[PDB]
Amino acid sequence: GVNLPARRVIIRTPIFGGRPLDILTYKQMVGRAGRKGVDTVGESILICKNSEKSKGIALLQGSLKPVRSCLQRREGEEVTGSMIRAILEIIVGGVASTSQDMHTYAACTFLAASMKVQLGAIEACVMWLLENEFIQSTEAGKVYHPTHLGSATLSSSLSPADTLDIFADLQRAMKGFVLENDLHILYLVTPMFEDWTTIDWYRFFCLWEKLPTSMKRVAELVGVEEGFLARCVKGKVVARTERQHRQMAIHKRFFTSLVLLDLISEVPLREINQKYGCNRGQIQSLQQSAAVYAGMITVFSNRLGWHNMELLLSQFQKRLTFGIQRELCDLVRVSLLNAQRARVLYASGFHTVADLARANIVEVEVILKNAVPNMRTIWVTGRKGLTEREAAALIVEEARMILQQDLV
Amino acid sequence: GVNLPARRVIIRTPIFGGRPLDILTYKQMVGRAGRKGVDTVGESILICKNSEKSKGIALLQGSLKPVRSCLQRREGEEVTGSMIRAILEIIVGGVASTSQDMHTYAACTFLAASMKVQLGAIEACVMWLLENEFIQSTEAGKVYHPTHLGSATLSSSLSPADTLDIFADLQRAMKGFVLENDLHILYLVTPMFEDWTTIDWYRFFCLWEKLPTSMKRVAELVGVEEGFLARCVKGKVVARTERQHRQMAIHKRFFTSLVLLDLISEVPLREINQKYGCNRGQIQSLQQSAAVYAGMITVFSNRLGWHNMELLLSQFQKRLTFGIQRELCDLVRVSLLNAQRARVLYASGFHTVADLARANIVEVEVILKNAVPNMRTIWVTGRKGLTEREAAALIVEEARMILQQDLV
Repeated sequence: GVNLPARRVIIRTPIFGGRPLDILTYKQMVGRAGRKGVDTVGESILICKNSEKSKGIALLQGSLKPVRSCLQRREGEEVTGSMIRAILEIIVGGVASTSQDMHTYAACTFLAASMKVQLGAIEACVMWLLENEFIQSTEAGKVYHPTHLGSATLSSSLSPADTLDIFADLQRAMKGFVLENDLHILYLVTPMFEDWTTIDWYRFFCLWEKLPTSMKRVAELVGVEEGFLARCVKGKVVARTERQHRQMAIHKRFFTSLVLLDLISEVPLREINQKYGCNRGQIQSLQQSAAVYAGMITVFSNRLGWHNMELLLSQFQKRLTFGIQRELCDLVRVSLLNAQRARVLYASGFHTVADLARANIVEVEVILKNAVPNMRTIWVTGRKGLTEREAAALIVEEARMILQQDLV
Repeated sequence: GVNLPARRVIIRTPIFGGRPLDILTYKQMVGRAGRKGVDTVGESILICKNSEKSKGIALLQGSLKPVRSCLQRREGEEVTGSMIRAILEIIVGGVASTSQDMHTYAACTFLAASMKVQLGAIEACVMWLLENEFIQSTEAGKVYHPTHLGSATLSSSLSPADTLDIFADLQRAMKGFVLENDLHILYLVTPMFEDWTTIDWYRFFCLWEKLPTSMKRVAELVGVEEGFLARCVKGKVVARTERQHRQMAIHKRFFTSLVLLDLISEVPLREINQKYGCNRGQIQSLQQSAAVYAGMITVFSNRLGWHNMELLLSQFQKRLTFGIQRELCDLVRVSLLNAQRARVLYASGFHTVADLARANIVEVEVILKNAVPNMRTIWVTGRKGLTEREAAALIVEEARMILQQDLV
């Protein structure tokens, strides 16, 4: 993640996560030994048990694997999502219009450069995009053009195998959308689960009893079922079939949307932790991936022309990223303001960036000095810590500059 | 309406609409005789049959009735909508806090000045509000405060008696809103019928067959009934009871929303006339009253805090006023552009007002000169007719001024 120099790098065991340590990770770990321009030498100690020792020596003497890219379809695969995405991007973008061009493109891949089957993989990917009509075939050979369902995947950056599920889910929402709360909007922008946390199903079912009626109404629409939650409480649930994989994913996705609903209502991370069991960094790493996904789904609906969906969803990318009520969404345009600092300026009465740009800097200082509880009390992710006087002056001047940029 | 002077005002019959002419109307008619500074005398001829001569004399010699206002509750009335609004509008505004103030306010009323029963009429209106939680009561006498439902009825200028149906309809929509098209929104912003036209029920039922499935899914939600339309086709239908009055109103309101949906999608008035039977001026007078009502429902939902409703509804006031697609809503900010002129500039490629301010005036001239089909070809409601060269120059300079005003 970050370059930190250290003199002594200790690795407590050659085994990580129940696996032997990856040589790439080990060389990244050990490569941080030695404080540049301060140490005479760097030191690393792999602490190793007598039973581990053969693995430990393998880490010291081993060297990185050659690169081999995902465009190789494995045994029993006729297509790969990276290749499908590749063929989509060139057809829908229009830079490869014909099968003669698609072979000419594929010869530029690192797969071709590594081989220097692929001519079959191209055709199999074309066939998948065609049968679902991400692309359409016209007679010249064949000339392939996108549909609206194709062009939307390229603009959204959504994976097209997921796009069939996203597309049908959004249509089924529009057939009957619960505007009564933001939970139905949230559910559609929740990511696929990807094990962002270990769900405590006995907590989740005991929340489901308390869950507001207008949120259980969403749950029945999206497909949650309280008998299956009780079956998760009763014991281990396993999915053998793609039907069962989809059935289970809905409940994990709904639990995620409840965490986000607390997150976009400024519920403190300590209270979310106590209520759902999540760690702070799990909630924040969920928050980033949901905010990214909320962007994709907006552009996807806009390209299709679901104008009433893009109105609702567009607010949520910013609103998820900071995790704020609807009113703070203006203030946060000042990058010095997080949800905490925006709420204290909003609480005082600086409801909008234009009013904040008018503000007397001494008043912003006194608001921050009082509301937050020298010594660089405030942290700004692009800076070292700031004093109240310095942060307030930079806030006002940044708000004015935003007006200057917005008017220009 | 607009003052037109004429030398002879001829009135073809003393009977209008099957009724004797109103003396206020007759004196408004005859008062237009005589072209100021041109005629020596004005003339009016009431043409009258031998059977009507007694009515003719009654109009000719009659004089206007004394004015008498609606705050007099009739026999069998506990309260009047005007008095309920009056008593609300002072309580929710805080200008009359207690019953001592409400009797003091009533003494300022033209009702009191005309009488110079009402002290009971105030209490009956207070009681109707209180029981519905438009307002709430506290121990001092009593001190009355508005609820959110009362403050919404004030701010939106809606009537209090209709608000209970608007409120419960909007709630029932939010329990399950069809975003699949703009019709479910249009059903909520369309006014009550008020005899804006006479429905051709055999025509309407033949449309109800063709009606798109996503527009019949709305219809089942709002409460339209395929059997009741057939019952209107079968023969005359009447309502003896309020439960029957609203049942008929739902179908009249749905028919109105279909006319608006065609208008909202720029279907020409001649094609709407052929399709629905409306006159041009019936659509345009519906259009203006639907654009007023769309504003009220936005403010009502905003005050209650139905933020997801106010997002959807707010666009429709401008769309209804002009009868435009979503993309023209920016261009239309130029008051010289109607839906027709906005469509020809949007077709040429001036999608947004900033590009219209950049446009070369000679290019806008050539676009108007070509796209519309000297002699003041173009009509501007605030002006006499304009030449292509003059209208185009005024459009570009108005677009620039709109930027100057928006930046300032």
